Amino acid sequence: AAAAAAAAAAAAAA
Amino acid sequence: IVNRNGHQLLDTYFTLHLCSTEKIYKEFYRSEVIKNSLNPTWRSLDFGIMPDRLDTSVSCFVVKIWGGKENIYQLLIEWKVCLDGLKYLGQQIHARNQNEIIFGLNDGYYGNAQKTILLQVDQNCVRNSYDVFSLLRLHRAQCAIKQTQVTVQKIGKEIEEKLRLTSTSNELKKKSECLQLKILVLQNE
Amino acid sequence: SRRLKVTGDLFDIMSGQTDVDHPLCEECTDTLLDQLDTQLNVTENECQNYKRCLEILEQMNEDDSEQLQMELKELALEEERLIQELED
Amino acid sequence: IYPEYILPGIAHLAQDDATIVRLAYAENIALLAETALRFLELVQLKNLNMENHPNGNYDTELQALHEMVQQKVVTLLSDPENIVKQTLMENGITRLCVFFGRQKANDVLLSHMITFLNDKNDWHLRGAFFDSIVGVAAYVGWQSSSILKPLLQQGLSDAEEFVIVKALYALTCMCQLGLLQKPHVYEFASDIAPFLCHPNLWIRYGAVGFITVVARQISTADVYCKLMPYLDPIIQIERKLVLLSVLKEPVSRSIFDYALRSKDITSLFRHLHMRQKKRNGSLPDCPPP
Repeated sequence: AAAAAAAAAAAAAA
Repeated sequence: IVNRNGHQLLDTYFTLHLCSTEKIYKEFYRSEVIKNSLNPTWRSLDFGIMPDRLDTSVSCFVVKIWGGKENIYQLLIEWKVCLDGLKYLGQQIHARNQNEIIFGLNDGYYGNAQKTILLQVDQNCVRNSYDVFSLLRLHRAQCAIKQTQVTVQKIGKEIEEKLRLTSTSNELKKKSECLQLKILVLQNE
Repeated sequence: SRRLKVTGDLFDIMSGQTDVDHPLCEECTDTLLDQLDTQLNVTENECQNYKRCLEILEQMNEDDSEQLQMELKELALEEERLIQELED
Repeated sequence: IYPEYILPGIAHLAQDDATIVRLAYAENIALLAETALRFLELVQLKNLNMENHPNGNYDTELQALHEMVQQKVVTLLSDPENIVKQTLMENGITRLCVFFGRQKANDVLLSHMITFLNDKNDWHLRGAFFDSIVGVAAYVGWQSSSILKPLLQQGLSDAEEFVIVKALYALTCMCQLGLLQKPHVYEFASDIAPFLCHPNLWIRYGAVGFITVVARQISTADVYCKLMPYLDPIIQIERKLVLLSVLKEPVSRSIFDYALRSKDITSLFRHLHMRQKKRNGSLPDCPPP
């Protein structure tokens, strides 16, 4: 599951 | 993920990509090819699906054999290699080894990942987010995958629903009597 | 490593096309494939309809019959008479 | 090597007149000619008995000449692949729109599984030539459409092949009482190992309702079909859905206990229906009434 959450978190971390 | 071709065989089954019994696992699998077990032969193991296009991307590898009908029925080579040596297009990497009989070990290099790579490229200079639409559509695709995982979890729970009752109940032999009865009437008549 | 930078320059100089297609086709070719994902989600919806149907039918099955252990007694009765019929 | 040139010459003599018996043995003793290559490889053992990774090691030198030897032997797969593709188009020895009836290919087809392992990996090429054969056999052949059986002796796990096979299954529900069994036994291969999951399950479902009609010629397939449920898919729910869809009698059990839920076949009204092969239209109009 973690990769989908990491996508969102990364889009936030950008 | 990775796509290629394995280019030999050793026993119908041989030692796995790894094991939790000494570190962590990687698939035990087999390609059935057979030959003599104390003097010369040089067989092969094959697939489209074994040399698949999906894969655990990389490892500093250990080569171990096993099995070999019953004449061999056991290991036959031990070897190691950091995998950059076996480059992805035409880029042969090779051995000769012989833990019980000689074999000139031949393997061919004839023909989340993307996400992590992109991060590195992003970090490599002064850069923007540009066409973030791409990320939106991707998260939607992630969601379709996540749905599927949840569906699998539902099926996981569904699997035990009837199994309790099925484990719970025997009537079984009840059927055979009525079956014999149906036959017997007709035969007798 | 290094030769991939030279191939980037070759894509720009000869093509122009190839290096500019890679980002665009990242969605564009993908879009062709996204239909399949969607269809399989449509498929997944149907799968759920069966899960849903079972999440009624199993419970209904339990609630409908709710009979067991009687069969052994009635079967023993049947057996002694049935074995008599086949013996006769 | 002399085999590898002798045999070519003699194979031309085989083009002069095709005495079939020789050819039938060929695919078998193809493995024995590969044993002639094993026997050559024994001299490779003797030749080895004459010789005495990340840094870019040198073990390749031990194998490399054997790679070129194998490239040579691949030529010796290819020249058969030439003679073979010529014979594969030559379903008869062909001239002026006539075939010297190498439908006898169907005979040698069983023996062929021995050599078929050898050339197979250009499954593209083999598949195309065989597909060209399938397309015509599907038209002309009934006797000669037995090719359907030996076909499963060729192995592929690519779902694409199973899909072309679903288009072939669409391309194939056929009349002769025997011609169904070649597929039955292909189906048996598929009931050892199911190849295409739920899409397969749907094609099978399409079959099952038609199978709810049966001559006793169909009754052999019932036993084969018990493998498909014997392979646990929670079997009982799908079994229930299909049981509703074919409830000729209410209940049964395992493969032998499949005998119980009977309802009647009829050679009789089907004989009347064959006489009515004369009339269609109105025949789709009377069913809704």
